[PDB]
Amino acid sequence: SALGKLQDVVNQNAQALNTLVKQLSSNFGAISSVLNDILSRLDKVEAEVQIDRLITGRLQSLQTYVTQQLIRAAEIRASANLAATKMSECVLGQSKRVDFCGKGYHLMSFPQSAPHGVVFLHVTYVPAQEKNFTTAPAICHDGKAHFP
Amino acid sequence: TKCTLKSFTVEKGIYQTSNFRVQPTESIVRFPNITNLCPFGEVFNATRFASVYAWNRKRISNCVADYSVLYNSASFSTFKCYGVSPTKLNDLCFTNVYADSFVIRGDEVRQIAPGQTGKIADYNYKLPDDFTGCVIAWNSNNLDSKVGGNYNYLYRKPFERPLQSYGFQPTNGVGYQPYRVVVLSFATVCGPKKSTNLVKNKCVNFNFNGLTGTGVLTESNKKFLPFQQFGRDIADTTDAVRDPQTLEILDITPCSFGGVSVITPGTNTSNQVAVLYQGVNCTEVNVFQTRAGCLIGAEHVNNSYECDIPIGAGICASYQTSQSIIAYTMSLGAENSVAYSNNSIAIPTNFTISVTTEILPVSMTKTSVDCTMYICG
Amino acid sequence: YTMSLGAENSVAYSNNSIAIPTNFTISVTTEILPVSMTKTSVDCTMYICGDSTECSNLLLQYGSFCTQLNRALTGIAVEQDKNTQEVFAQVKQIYKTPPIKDFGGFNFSQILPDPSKSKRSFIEDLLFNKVTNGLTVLPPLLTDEMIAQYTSALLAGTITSGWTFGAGAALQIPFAMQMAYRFNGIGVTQNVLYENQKLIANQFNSAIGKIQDSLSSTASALGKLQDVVNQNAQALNTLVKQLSSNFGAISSVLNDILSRLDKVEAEVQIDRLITGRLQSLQTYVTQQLIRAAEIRASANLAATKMSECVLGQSKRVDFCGKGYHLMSFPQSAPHGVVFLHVTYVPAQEKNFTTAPAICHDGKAHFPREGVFVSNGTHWFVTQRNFYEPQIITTDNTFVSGNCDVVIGIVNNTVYDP
Amino acid sequence: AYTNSFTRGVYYPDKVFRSSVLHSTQDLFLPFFSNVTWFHNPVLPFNDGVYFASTEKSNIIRGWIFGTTLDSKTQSLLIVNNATNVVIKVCEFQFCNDPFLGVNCTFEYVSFKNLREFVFKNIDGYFKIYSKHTPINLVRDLPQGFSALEPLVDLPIGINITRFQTLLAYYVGYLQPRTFLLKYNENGTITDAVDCALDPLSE
Ligand SMILES: *[C@@H]1O[C@H](CO)[C@@H](O[C@@H]2O[C@H](CO)[C@@H](O)[C@H](O)[C@H]2NC(C)=O)[C@H](O)[C@H]1NC(C)=O
Ligand SMILES: *[C@@H]1O[C@H](CO)[C@@H](O[C@@H]2O[C@H](CO)[C@@H](O)[C@H](O)[C@H]2NC(C)=O)[C@H](O)[C@H]1NC(C)=O
Ligand SMILES: *[C@@H]1O[C@H](CO)[C@@H](O[C@@H]2O[C@H](CO)[C@@H](O)[C@H](O)[C@H]2NC(C)=O)[C@H](O)[C@H]1NC(C)=O
Ligand SMILES: *[C@@H]1O[C@H](CO)[C@@H](O[C@@H]2O[C@H](CO)[C@@H](O)[C@H](O)[C@H]2NC(C)=O)[C@H](O)[C@H]1NC(C)=O
Ligand SMILES: *[C@@H]1O[C@H](CO)[C@@H](O)[C@H](O)[C@H]1NC(C)=O
Ligand SMILES: *[C@@H]1O[C@H](CO)[C@@H](O)[C@H](O)[C@H]1NC(C)=O
Ligand SMILES: *[C@@H]1O[C@H](CO)[C@@H](O)[C@H](O)[C@H]1NC(C)=O
Ligand SMILES: *[C@@H]1O[C@H](CO)[C@@H](O)[C@H](O)[C@H]1NC(C)=O
Ligand SMILES: *[C@@H]1O[C@H](CO)[C@@H](O)[C@H](O)[C@H]1NC(C)=O
Ligand SMILES: *[C@@H]1O[C@H](CO)[C@@H](O)[C@H](O)[C@H]1NC(C)=O
Ligand SMILES: *[C@@H]1O[C@H](CO)[C@@H](O)[C@H](O)[C@H]1NC(C)=O
Ligand SMILES: *[C@@H]1O[C@H](CO)[C@@H](O)[C@H](O)[C@H]1NC(C)=O
Ligand SMILES: *[C@@H]1O[C@H](CO)[C@@H](O)[C@H](O)[C@H]1NC(C)=O
Ligand SMILES: *[C@@H]1O[C@H](CO)[C@@H](O)[C@H](O)[C@H]1NC(C)=O
Ligand SMILES: *[C@@H]1O[C@H](CO)[C@@H](O)[C@H](O)[C@H]1NC(C)=O
Ligand SMILES: *[C@@H]1O[C@H](CO)[C@@H](O)[C@H](O)[C@H]1NC(C)=O
Ligand SMILES: *[C@@H]1O[C@H](CO)[C@@H](O)[C@H](O)[C@H]1NC(C)=O
Ligand SMILES: *[C@@H]1O[C@H](CO)[C@@H](O)[C@H](O)[C@H]1NC(C)=O
Repeated sequence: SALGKLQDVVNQNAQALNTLVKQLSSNFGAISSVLNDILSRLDKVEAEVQIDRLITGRLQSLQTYVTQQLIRAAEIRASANLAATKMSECVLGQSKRVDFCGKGYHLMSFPQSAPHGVVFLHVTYVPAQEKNFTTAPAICHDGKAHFP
Repeated sequence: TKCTLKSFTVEKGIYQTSNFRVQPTESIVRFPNITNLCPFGEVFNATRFASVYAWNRKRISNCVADYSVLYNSASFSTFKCYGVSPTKLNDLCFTNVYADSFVIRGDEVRQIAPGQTGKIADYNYKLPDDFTGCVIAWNSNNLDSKVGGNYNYLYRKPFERPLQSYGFQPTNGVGYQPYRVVVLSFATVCGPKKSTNLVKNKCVNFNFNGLTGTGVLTESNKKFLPFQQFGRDIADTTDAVRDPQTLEILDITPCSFGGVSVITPGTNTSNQVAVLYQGVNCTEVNVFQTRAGCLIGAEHVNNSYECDIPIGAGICASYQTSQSIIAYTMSLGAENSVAYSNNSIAIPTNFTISVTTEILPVSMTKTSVDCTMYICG
Repeated sequence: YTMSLGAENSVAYSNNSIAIPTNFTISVTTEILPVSMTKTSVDCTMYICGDSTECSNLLLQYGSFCTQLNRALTGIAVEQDKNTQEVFAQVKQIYKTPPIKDFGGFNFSQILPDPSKSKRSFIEDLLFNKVTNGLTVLPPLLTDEMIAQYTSALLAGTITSGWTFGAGAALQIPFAMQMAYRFNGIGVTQNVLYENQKLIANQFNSAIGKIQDSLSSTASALGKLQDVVNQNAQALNTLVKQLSSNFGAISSVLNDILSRLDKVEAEVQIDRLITGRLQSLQTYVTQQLIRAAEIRASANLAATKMSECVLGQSKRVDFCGKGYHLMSFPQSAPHGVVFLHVTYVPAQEKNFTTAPAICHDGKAHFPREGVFVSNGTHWFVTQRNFYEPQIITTDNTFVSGNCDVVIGIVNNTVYDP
Repeated sequence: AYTNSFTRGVYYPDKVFRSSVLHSTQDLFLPFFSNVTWFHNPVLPFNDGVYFASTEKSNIIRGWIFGTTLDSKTQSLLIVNNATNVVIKVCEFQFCNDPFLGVNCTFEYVSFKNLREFVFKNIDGYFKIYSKHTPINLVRDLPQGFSALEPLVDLPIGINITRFQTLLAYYVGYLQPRTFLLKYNENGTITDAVDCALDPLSE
């Protein structure tokens, strides 16, 4: 359940391809979705009317698939630009950007490969076991005020 | 859910398996109070008509055709059709109705029917066998001729004036006995506007003046101008009507509908499920009204927990302990009054090096589709 | 007219002149970000076919289209809850403010919760007042009252504990001392705060007052959020108006086609309405996918602002409004978030003669922090962002090498304490 | 002679209530600020249908005639207010040049101080009448202001009309196919309109 992002990226592409394949079985108003039924049963002047329905439907199904893959590729590119920015600032450096490199004060991170993705092991200092203290902004000495 | 997902195993979640839609309980029809009925008494109740040697025309428009009453009444001895039957003709219409009529001996009247044979059908009182309607007749021996016979009359193009002197007589056989007859064919001359009572507050199918829909009709305070019949929403949609039999205004609300959403733990964990009827009010459908919709088959709980399966409007559900699905307002986290004051600071005396995994997708499966082979194989 | 890009300014540059600000203004600048569309779902059989059985049977011939549309819109809808939760749910615990309000003279009363109101702040109520066929709108997961508990927790953490509630459990610190950290985080020596604490508190309180006046004077400030509400309404109205269109069919009222014609002709005319309505719905869903990608980019920006700019002190120039960033306060708004970025803007500069280094006994001295300046007669060292002239000493300065190498070095005493 | 129509000659385009909303519609309307011909009478063209109006304090204007010839050849409308009723018929009428006050057939129907305004049009065989009445404070021209005309009559009679004339201070202007934006108020009356083709601000 940790790798839900990468396994969802696999599932979205598998569902998109399987939707695109299953749409080959749709009639779109033709006498059959098996293109060889039309070509064996109908003579050209009738067959071209029914094949125009399958072409129009299948072409609209590809335009739907490619449109959704262009938008999904823009989402994955935004994540790849984020991962590239993480590797630059967070592996190759020490980022001061709060919660950019895991929840804590960031120390370092280690990249590990994963299918269709990347994994960062963000090593962070998290403070613990606090004590309450009385505090002051400044301290008087010989009438002069001292600050840390 | 298994069918919706095309799978025998279902993971934990909420799935929109169906769309619920309140069914129309009955059909309503409304049209104005009946008026301007066609004056057929001049054919059916009159004592005489034009000679079979010289038939006469008739017509009507801007009127209601009582053809169902004309077919049902005993005032005609018989009828027959070149067009559709009188059960269809009782709801037919034309821009005007057109007709012709005559009186003769009953067999001479038959000799002028649509598709008949004789001097009447030939020219004196003609009508085609393909005429766009029906013909009807009745006996007339009490008025169409005297006891000395109809000797003052005449006997035998379409619907108009092959001819000679008449010879019908009331003491004669059924072909020579006096009779009267007519025929007609086919917006302003329509059959009657059959109408129901009105039903409010139920979901109903409806017709008003020939617009139609399905909805909950409700009494309303929209002030339509005297000529206005229908009311519209901002985006074209009909949202009120005037009742044509009593001129009050009815506001129309859609019959309640929404996504049936099945809340489930994984099928590994249980076969028990709860159903959210999204946006629906439970009166329209354990039971719990959420702000997201009516929720059925989950226990409402007064505790709060982290959100397991999200329902909406602050509600979440989970499968919990002796076990059932529960629904609760999600906990945003434990409360904490920070011990602030103008001179107190808390300083950590120790640390934990924490290693937190973060996972990012970076690439899709690189597809290419040969669209000529996909489309045309 | 030909537009002007701005007023001309020949900067008073010369190889030995520096301008150091002698005073500042705390500025509070509103920033407004969209975070979520209106969650929507369409019963595409009810949209396309209006509960007609004759049409519904024809729509089955189109296969997965009136199912992958619902899946696409469901993806957008779940993503709006994710967008909202990535922004606000960055806090582990619902922190809350003490009954006392001893914040060193700073006055958060206009941005903290009003328990007489949901329990939104005063400014959150201004922000919530200024924004104004098988289609369904689904509620957000977090209610506006839950969003206000998160902005309250983020704000109460930010006030009582500084950045520490992002890095771990919240650690209390006095608010005057938190602002003294925020001043060190912009390179201003912290005594500049404590010595000016009343003035800085008044500038903050007054600047928060100007937010209320600005938000009361015009609705045009919330243009980004009102544009998102308008685009959702425009898209849904366009989708409904497209039910009235013929697409070459003999009528757009489906019950006309089914009563005007015999079944063979009716199926052809209905298939034009199915094709046009389905193309209209695909057009709507495609625009909503592209608009949801635009709102996700804004929600990821708002989530990044809340992490770096509220839970921390971003050192990224102009990420957190103009001026050097001190802190920011989140306030909720319809379909979005508002940040009140508090920033130090320097305001009353003096010109001074300057030098990169100073010769003493042939040793070249450089400032440890700050820069050398002269009032005309005497030489001082000063922090870069606030004019505070200090005597030049072996504590304020470090030696390196000798006088000969440095271009533009000058001669002065360095006092050895 | 001619006068400026101002913002007059708008009518309720359809039998529908709409409230607090702006509706954009294309129909045969009198264009804003058009030249309305003025009369103190001759036979006139009908064209795409007619706006007609008369300033009154006397009730001397009474009726209209419409058709192709308006005489003998074919069915022709006669309309007359006789103070007992509005009287309508469509016969193949024949008369002198026009009947005036001394102060076959197929269908029939029966039902300065002021301005009476009217619109007459013929679409899909329906001859339609709209009208309005108002007090006024100007004699020589139509008063600048707004008041939508509302339907009276809607005859399914199917007659061809290309000419009309008036039976009896009156004004005539021609409708044209134009887009208007109509301001329906909270009570569903039209209270203002934009003739979209008038000027770039109206577009
Ligand atoms: C720094 O600038 C502030 C204004 O931002 C100055 O404060 C104002 O001082 C005048 C009198 O000189 C008062 O009339 C105003 O009411 C003050 N405003 C505020 C907000 O307090 C301040 O005096 C300047 N300080 C220095 C050292 O120059
Ligand atoms: C914090 O600031 C608010 C205003 O921003 C102060 O409340 C106002 O006080 C004045 C004078 O008493 C009244 O005229 C207003 O009606 C008050 N407004 C509201 C909304 O209450 C508040 O007193 C200040 N608190 C502190 C501790 O300085
Ligand atoms: C530059 O700064 C020095 C030190 O602040 C100024 O010298 C002092 O001037 C005051 C009178 O203005 C005298 O009372 C002090 O005794 C002076 N101190 C020293 C060490 O000489 C100097 O006047 C300033 N010059 C300018 C041009 O502002
Ligand atoms: C800084 O002070 C030194 C002396 O401490 C100056 O050096 C003298 O420069 C002149 C001209 O080149 C020579 O005649 C002397 O012999 C130099 N003395 C020494 C000890 O080197 C130097 O010129 C001053 N520099 C500036 C920029 O004022
Ligand atoms: C600090 O002191 C307060 C009482 O003054 C107490 O409620 C709080 O729990 C203490 N916190 C820690 C971390 O000891
Ligand atoms: C004809 O007369 C009878 C008299 O009983 C009456 O009932 C019937 O309604 C009349 N029919 C017509 C068409 O006038
Ligand atoms: C219809 O007739 C009934 C009486 O039968 C009457 O009460 C009602 O007002 C009439 N409605 C109209 C619109 O004339
Ligand atoms: C569910 O069952 C599958 C095998 O059918 C198993 O691999 C998986 O670990 C199980 N998960 C849980 C949560 O029980
Ligand atoms: C609709 O739901 C509300 C609560 O959301 C309830 O008070 C009301 O009774 C329901 N409507 C009906 C007609 O029962
Ligand atoms: C839950 O809370 C309601 C009031 O909000 C109360 O009536 C009910 O008895 C409570 N039930 C339990 C099990 O606490
Ligand atoms: C700090 O915490 C660790 C466990 O994280 C513990 O073993 C160690 O003894 C602690 N040290 C001090 C000084 O408290
Ligand atoms: C600095 O001095 C120059 C003239 O030497 C002048 O033009 C410029 O305006 C001055 N700037 C300030 C901030 O006083
Ligand atoms: C500064 O400006 C002028 C012109 O460049 C030059 O005469 C002078 O020597 C320069 N001084 C330094 C320290 O570069
Ligand atoms: C028609 O109207 C325009 C202004 O709209 C005017 O210029 C023109 O002179 C008018 N025509 C006549 C014949 O008066
Ligand atoms: C008006 O016309 C009707 C016939 O349509 C007639 O009976 C009536 O007498 C006329 N009244 C007047 C005042 O001319
Ligand atoms: C009446 O109609 C007949 C044809 O039916 C035609 O010959 C005659 O000229 C018409 N007369 C008038 C006045 O319309
Ligand atoms: C109207 O004129 C058209 C030709 O323009 C003709 O076909 C039609 O029959 C005419 N109808 C009437 C009722 O005059
Ligand atoms: C609407 O009509 C009511 C009377 O029915 C009237 O009181 C009100 O002023 C009207 N409002 C408008 C905006 O015309």
